[PDB]
Amino acid sequence: GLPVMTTPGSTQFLTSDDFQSPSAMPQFDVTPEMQIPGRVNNLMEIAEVDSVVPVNNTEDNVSSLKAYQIPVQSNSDNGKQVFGFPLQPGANNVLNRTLLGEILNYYTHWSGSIKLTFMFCGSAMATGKFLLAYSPPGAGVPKNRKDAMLGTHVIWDVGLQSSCVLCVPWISQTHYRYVVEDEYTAAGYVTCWYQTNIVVPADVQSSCDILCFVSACNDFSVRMLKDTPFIRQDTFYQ
Amino acid sequence: ARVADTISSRPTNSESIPALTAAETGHTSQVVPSDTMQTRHVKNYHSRSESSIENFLCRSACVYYATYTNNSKKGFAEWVINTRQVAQLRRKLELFTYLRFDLELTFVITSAQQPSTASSVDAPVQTHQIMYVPPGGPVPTKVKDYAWQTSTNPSVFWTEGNAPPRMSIPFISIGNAYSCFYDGWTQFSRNGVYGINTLNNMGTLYMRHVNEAGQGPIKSTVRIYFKPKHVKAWVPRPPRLCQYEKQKNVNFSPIGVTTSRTDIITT
Amino acid sequence: QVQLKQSGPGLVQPSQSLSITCTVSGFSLTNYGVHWVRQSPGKGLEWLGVIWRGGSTDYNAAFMSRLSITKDNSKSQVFFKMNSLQADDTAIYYCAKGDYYGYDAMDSWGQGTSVTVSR
Amino acid sequence: MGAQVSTQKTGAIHYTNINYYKDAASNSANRQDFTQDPGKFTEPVKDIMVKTMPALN
Amino acid sequence: SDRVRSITLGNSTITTQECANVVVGYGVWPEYLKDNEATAEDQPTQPDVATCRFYTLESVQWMKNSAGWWWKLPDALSQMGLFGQNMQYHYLGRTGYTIHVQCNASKFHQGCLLVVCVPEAEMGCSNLNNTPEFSELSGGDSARMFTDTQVGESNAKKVQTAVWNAGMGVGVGNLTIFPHQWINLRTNNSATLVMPYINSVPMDNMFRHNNLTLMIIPFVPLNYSEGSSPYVPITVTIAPMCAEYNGLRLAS
Amino acid sequence: DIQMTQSPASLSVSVGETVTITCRASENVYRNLAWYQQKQGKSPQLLVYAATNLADGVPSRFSGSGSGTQYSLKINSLQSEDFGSYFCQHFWSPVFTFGAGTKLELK
Repeated sequence: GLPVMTTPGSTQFLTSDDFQSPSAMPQFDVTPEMQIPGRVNNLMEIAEVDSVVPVNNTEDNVSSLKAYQIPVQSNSDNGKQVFGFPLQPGANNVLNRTLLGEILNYYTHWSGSIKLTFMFCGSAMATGKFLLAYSPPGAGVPKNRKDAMLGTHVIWDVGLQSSCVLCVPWISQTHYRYVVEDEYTAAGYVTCWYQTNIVVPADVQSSCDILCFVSACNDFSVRMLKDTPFIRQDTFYQ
Repeated sequence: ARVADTISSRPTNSESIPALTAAETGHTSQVVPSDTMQTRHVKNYHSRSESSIENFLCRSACVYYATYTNNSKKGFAEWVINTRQVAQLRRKLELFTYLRFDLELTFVITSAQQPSTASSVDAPVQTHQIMYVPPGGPVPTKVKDYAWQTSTNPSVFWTEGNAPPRMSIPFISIGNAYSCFYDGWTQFSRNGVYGINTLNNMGTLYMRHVNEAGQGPIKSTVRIYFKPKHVKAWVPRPPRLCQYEKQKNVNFSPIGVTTSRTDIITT
Repeated sequence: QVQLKQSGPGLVQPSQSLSITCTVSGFSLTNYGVHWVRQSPGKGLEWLGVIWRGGSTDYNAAFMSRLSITKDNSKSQVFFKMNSLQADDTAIYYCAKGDYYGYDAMDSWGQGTSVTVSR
Repeated sequence: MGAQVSTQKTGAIHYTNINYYKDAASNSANRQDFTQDPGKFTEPVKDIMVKTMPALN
Repeated sequence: SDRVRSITLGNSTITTQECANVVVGYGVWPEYLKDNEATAEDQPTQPDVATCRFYTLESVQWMKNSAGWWWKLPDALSQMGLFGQNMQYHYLGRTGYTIHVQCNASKFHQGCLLVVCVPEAEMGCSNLNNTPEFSELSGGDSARMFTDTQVGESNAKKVQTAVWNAGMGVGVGNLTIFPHQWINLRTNNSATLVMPYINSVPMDNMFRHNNLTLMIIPFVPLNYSEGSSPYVPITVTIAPMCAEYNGLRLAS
Repeated sequence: DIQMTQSPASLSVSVGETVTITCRASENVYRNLAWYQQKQGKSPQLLVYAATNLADGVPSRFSGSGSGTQYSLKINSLQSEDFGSYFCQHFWSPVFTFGAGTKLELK
């Protein structure tokens, strides 16, 4: 008859508790373990694998394979814009359904750097130079090459190595940022501009395409696990 | 599990090119932001603890709920055990091809009064029984049956008003891991059923009232909650995009990859 | 590469059975399905039935109780049978394979046998 | 036979834990095994490539 | 140089003069079964010169408006020599593969393939109530082709072959988490993958379980000016590695 | 089921001009359409499949376009060997139905 006293919080069912509980099948002999290749220990190494991002959404290319291709042609003027989208990896519908954006929608806060690998999927005799700019917020989206050259940028020369990695840095006031669309914790814009033209020889197609990848660096972190808004259900499946 | 921190950088002019790579090799670039610009030395104290496999999956989620009426014949529930009748737990388990975990069941049993016709209805507290039948055992067919003795079948008894019942089940399987996907048939002639139902033999779960029908019918409802413990996962997988349609298979309707915007330069 | 061809009876009495055997060449019946299309001078073109590459068949609604299509994988031949043969069946019958790069279009057609249902 | 798994999750303190049941599938969750190996999904390449060198010689 | 390889298996040799690196599995190499993980009690058969060699499948044509192809390959090699004979007389069997997709074009062509090898690919049917039959899921050493349209549902039993959903209901951009390589016609010329045995059981029957799927999807389509060669083929050579079998019986 | 109403029923044009033949479905077929060409007294030949794609031996004068319910076929430069009939035939759902027919006299 040891005297005890039951505190508040008794006989409740909290869905995130770690308590012990009696087994239903005692002395059960489990099946022994086996070395299966490809064991995942953390969800922050699925997000470090690159995936093609659908930059080219134009209301009829989403149900096609043209969503991933960025059109690049041989221009006749200087400084034309290739693409542009804001950097919100949980709210913006460009980076929403990639391999990185599908993990961030299970969480609420995120922090770290983001790699953005491009690949020139064109001919072998074509050349060209591009400018890959990332502008922090506070002003608007840059509208010229002169306005976008003032931010963090890199100049990519197409050649034997056909890939370039623009790694945006972690520039923020807070240690974390919200996944959902917020105005207080905006992150900026990513644009791309023609540095020089795309010059092709004769009997070569002058309309080349560019794929783009996205992944995370080795200092990426997430926090405050929640449920996802991408799935929905009405009745039970049967 | 602390993350790596950035080191200080200097202006360079060399022949080393960290930015240029070749993505055709199937190898992601391992660069850091201290390679393409000048960075200060900041040390990160952030941890990747909540992104682990254990903290991602070990949360309780409902899988099914069934009703049964006290003062009615055909009143007792049954449910073949599977984790692909809900949408939110099915999407979490299908990020990996193979899993191996220990379960932790919890039942939330409620009740509701039905429109009887007798005057001054008064009932005591109710008692419920939840019997688990392994695949092959004898099954009950009515409320007053011989099969509810539970000579070897594990079962639980619970009265209303107390804490919810809770068991713990080890890793029951024939293979060495649970298989969320199975590209194959059952018969050796490659006919008949095809898919994940070749491996679904977890058993059945029978629920019933214990008290007799006194004066008024009572319709109860039990919700079942799954919670994996000691989880190991293999072979990751891209997440499901289209909506689920059936339970037994992965049939779907085609849908676009994202929602669209008005231009390629718009924000 | 030479392709499929057929051989039919040509002239059929009313309220009888009709059978044209379409034999193939250059491919197998384990990868393609053979359709049956009726070119009529009054009703135009119409689709009668098909046998898929798995062996299951699928007929038209109006020709449901009369059509029956079978095949043999080894001898590389398909068989079709229509019954009760009314007056409007005076037409020319084609056999044609499907699955044009997985798109279920007809690429090559038979030479066609012109049948007449009259006395 | 009280196990000391002491280190609580603190920002930048001990706690005790005793097991009562006879089955190993009835303990608490693990929750504190932080192990990382991303080199099998990001670099599954036979010949190792250095970051500073060009990828295709 | 880092652009030339030479792979020798059995009595066959595959050489290449321009290529990327070789991607190997999830980091492991195919090896035999140990005694800690074995569950059968009869001694296995390891012929290992007669079945571990390069088998060349049939060739497909890369048109401009093409969508994709897929094989299964415990099944595509079911009629290829002594590998297809040991699958019939035995009940069990395990193996690992090495895949070599090769496709060449000149300096004036352009295009880009995705050569991925996925494990346990369940496909969805066009009719929402049924599951697809055998002859619509896999052909013996013959490619089944994706489409860029939506397959109708009133067919008997057909796989939904919309290429942007990759047949399994996932986004086709997120297929790069599996071991994969790209054949970019500007630089690359052939892709090579070495896959171990990935299954939840140490051995499995080889006639009712296809534990792999090799998909080839053109992301940037083929294009050329007028005058260049319009016929560009794709050829796939697969070779088993460290194969063994148990349970000898009749032919089936 | 679903009907395919093709228009116009006949044409009279000369060599070298641009024509356009359309056909409309009853409901959506999701670009599951095939175009054929039949000359006098032989089997019809496949011309354009999946409402955009060209066949193996078909030259690049023919071009097909459309989405949803309204589809079309266009020849930019009509030549001397390209008269005959033209039909559209959907393969979205059994029962497959053909078009009514167009005729090119080439006057």
